[PDB]
Amino acid sequence: PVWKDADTTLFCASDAKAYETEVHNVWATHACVPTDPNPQEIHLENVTENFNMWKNNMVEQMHEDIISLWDQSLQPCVKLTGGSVIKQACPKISFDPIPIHYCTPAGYVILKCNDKNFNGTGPCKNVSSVQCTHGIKPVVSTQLLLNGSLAEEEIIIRSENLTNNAKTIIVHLNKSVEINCTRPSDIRKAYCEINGTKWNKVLKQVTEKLKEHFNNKTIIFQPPSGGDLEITMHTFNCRGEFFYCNTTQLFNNTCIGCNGTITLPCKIKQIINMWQGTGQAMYAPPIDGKINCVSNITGILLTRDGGANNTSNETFRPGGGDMRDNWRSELYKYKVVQI
Ligand SMILES: CCCNC(=O)N1CCC[C@H](C(=O)Nc2ccc(Cl)c(F)c2)C1
Ligand SMILES: *[C@@H]1O[C@H](CO)[C@@H](O)[C@H](O)[C@H]1NC(C)=O
Ligand SMILES: *[C@@H]1O[C@H](CO)[C@@H](O)[C@H](O)[C@H]1NC(C)=O
Ligand SMILES: *[C@@H]1O[C@H](CO)[C@@H](O)[C@H](O)[C@H]1NC(C)=O
Ligand SMILES: *[C@@H]1O[C@H](CO)[C@@H](O)[C@H](O)[C@H]1NC(C)=O
Ligand SMILES: *[C@@H]1O[C@H](CO)[C@@H](O)[C@H](O)[C@H]1NC(C)=O
Ligand SMILES: *[C@@H]1O[C@H](CO)[C@@H](O)[C@H](O)[C@H]1NC(C)=O
Ligand SMILES: *[C@@H]1O[C@H](CO)[C@@H](O)[C@H](O)[C@H]1NC(C)=O
Ligand SMILES: *[C@@H]1O[C@H](CO)[C@@H](O)[C@H](O)[C@H]1NC(C)=O
Ligand SMILES: *[C@@H]1O[C@H](CO)[C@@H](O)[C@H](O)[C@H]1NC(C)=O
Ligand SMILES: *[C@@H]1O[C@H](CO)[C@@H](O)[C@H](O)[C@H]1NC(C)=O
Repeated sequence: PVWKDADTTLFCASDAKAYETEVHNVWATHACVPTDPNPQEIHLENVTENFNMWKNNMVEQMHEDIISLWDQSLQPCVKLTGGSVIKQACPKISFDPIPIHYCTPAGYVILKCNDKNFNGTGPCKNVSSVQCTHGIKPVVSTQLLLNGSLAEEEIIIRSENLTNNAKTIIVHLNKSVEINCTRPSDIRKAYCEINGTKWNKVLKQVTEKLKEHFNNKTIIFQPPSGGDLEITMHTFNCRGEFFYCNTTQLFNNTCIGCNGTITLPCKIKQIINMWQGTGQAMYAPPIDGKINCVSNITGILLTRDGGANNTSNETFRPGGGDMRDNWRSELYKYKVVQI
């Protein structure tokens, strides 16, 4: 009387502090339950279970959770939706994401793949059962995945279908690389500092892996080929402020004096295209003084050029935009089943 694949409405849990005014804490205080006081992950002896991170309903559930979070929390000076414009108060908020656990209701469990080099689709030989996922931070980003978990063995390439150039590629790193972004005390001009030595080593490793998957062809990195600034720039939110950073220096191939510190030029933007697809939002100027965030680059989103089937190269560019891949990068090893 065991299990079968099934979709069901999950709930969430967290260590949200009831006394906090930080928006993730407020949201999870009234929309999640407390973290499981006694989590028990149970190994399944001699069991093989197949997974598919690209067809996982948990992704869509988390995505709508994060949309609701942002709709309740952020307050634009003016919002631009369709034919109208709605205008309100826009005070500065406290923004800092917290881990969110996802849990099944009665008669359901989460299966978890524990095979170290599991690429996201296919069988898994080391499977356990949990009641909740681990705490996942809902980090909204582009090009680079930040503050995520790490691949435990080798760098892993995740894709629905590597031969289709339209699908997104998720590179899951086995080594954090720090990105340290500050706006010092133009108020909107800022920058991000990255270790050149470490980054170029990791990028070399990503090229060796991509070569493994693409019949030993020459791997070339290129910047995005136009589009809105949210895709052409590494875009993220640091303590309420929307950073747009130029990553051209990260995706040149020459260091694939390139063992110093790379300094990426950034700008804090007040007017953004919402990742919700819902249009345009206008915020207030940034807080006075030093605005600083130190983050772990743990993943990379990549889109591969088409039309090079008859060439000796494959060229890749930082991608993103549809946030669901961000959640996929952390939900890949989980799946709901009905008991
Ligand atoms: C393949 C997916 C294509 N994507 C899109 O067409 N769009 C619409 C316009 C830009 C949108 C966006 O990423 N906005 C954004 C906002 C704040 C932060 Cl912090 C951030 F990281 C991102 C996403
Ligand atoms: C299976 O996963 C467990 C838990 O993550 C870990 O000890 C190891 O990777 C595997 N153990 C065995 C006995 O296969
Ligand atoms: C960054 O990565 C290190 C290990 O690579 C980890 O100990 C640290 O907690 C990470 N930072 C964040 C904010 O997750
Ligand atoms: C990370 O993965 C690469 C293979 O993708 C491997 O060569 C390297 O040794 C790994 N590093 C660590 C610290 O495990
Ligand atoms: C993951 O494994 C399956 C076969 O076991 C395959 O369909 C898929 O291409 C693999 N992923 C990668 C990145 O090779
Ligand atoms: C992958 O994509 C290519 C071209 O986009 C398509 O011809 C092929 O059938 C796809 N493979 C799978 C397994 O869906
Ligand atoms: C980040 O950079 C700023 C200035 O560039 C520096 O003051 C700060 O100590 C750095 N943080 C870390 C963790 O290295
Ligand atoms: C870069 O990382 C190396 C470790 O490989 C470290 O020794 C070095 O100090 C770092 N450089 C900078 C500028 O952070
Ligand atoms: C890639 O090259 C290595 C040696 O560099 C070779 O052993 C392997 O067969 C090649 N693989 C492909 C898919 O071309
Ligand atoms: C990023 O910087 C390069 C020069 O380093 C510049 O040519 C390019 O136009 C910049 N990207 C954008 C979107 O402005
Ligand atoms: C990543 O985590 C660190 C430590 O919790 C935090 O200071 C930083 O702002 C986070 N980065 C993002 C992009 O949220």
